[PDB]
Amino acid sequence: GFSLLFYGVGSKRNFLEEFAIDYLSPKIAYSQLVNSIPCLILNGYNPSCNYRDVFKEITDLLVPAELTRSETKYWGNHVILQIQKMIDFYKNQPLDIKLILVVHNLDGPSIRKNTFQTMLSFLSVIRQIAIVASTDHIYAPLLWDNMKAQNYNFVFHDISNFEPSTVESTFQDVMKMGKSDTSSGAEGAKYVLQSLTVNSKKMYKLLIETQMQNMGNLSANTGPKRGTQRTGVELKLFNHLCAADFIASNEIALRSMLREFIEHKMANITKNNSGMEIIWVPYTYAELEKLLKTVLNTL
Amino acid sequence: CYETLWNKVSGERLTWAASMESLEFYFKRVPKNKKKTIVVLLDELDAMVTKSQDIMYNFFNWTTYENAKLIVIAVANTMDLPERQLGNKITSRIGFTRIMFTGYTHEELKNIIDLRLKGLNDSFFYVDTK
Repeated sequence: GFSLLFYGVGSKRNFLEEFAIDYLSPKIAYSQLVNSIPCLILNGYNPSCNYRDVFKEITDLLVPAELTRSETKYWGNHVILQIQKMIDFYKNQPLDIKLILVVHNLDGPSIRKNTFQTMLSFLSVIRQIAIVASTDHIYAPLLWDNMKAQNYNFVFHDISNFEPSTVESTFQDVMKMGKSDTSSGAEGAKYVLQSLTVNSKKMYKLLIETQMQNMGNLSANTGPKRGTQRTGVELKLFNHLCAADFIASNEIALRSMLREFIEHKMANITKNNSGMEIIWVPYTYAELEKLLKTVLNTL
Repeated sequence: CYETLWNKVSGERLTWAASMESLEFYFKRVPKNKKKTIVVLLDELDAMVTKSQDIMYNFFNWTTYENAKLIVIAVANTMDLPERQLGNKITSRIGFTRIMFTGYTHEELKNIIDLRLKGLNDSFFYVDTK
């Protein structure tokens, strides 16, 4: 029932997913006697790591009983209130590990927030799932009070190995020595564009240039405002834009090459108050014109 | 405007998300022998495009179709409303004419006021005094 935190100097990523996948997951499954335990690993160095998408993944693996009307307490938080239903369910289940959630960089930029830590602390109470986490920042124990350290109940292990962290130094520009604002996620998007299809870069270039038209129109402001739903292209208008430039043949082939950007959160799809299905890019205007010139416009 | 145009074309009352798919199937897929030419007047086009500019694109893109028989007379206030909202490559693809009406001169105002007085100026009335 111990969660298990790894600290030290150097990258702990290749340690953590070799321990949890190669060693840990086959040997819990053999000790419970066929298939291995699912190992949801979680890249917290990614600044786009969302807690509602992670909890969407966990309820696909556990399949918990979803939340009745008396349990949804007048605009209560359904993510937290379903974990608390899940704890009371799993206090009477047999003590068998059935998920191993592996948090790389538990003190990373989007995961050091209070709503993410509250999720993972209450989720660590469940003895049927095993937490294997890691931290890089030196003031990382400032992030857990007495209640969160109780629910976690880590046992701490120092693994200093002086590894490079070449995968963590991908979402964050190293040429600028770390003043790349660390929470943009657009520098990590620059790495994703470099190995794609030319027909998938022509679409994303068309998506950037059309939203760049809508940011310069609606904002009337040079200063950095990060792009949201108002500036985004709607989906049925975007299908007409990429059918004239011969990227997408129809709606389904458009939606099949969009979703690869949605799963990496380089583009978001949501609906407004009228039913228009808006597609939009979550980056600021200055990060959007820099990205358009450095990878996209070379053809 | 999607609801009211498709209602005038077809006599059918649909929602707006069903009316623009009804119109888009009407203009590009239905043959030219089966349709009638439609002259729609988009009056005061400033007011429709303030929030999302998804409405000025559709009426102008429907006129680029071969099977469509649609004439959009789009009357607005400013001259750069197509190029600001849509962009430069879209407004060059459509290829619409572009007229500006200059405000009238003082000699043109005289030929409006005195034109509406030709039947009454320098004319005789019968007025009873009680």
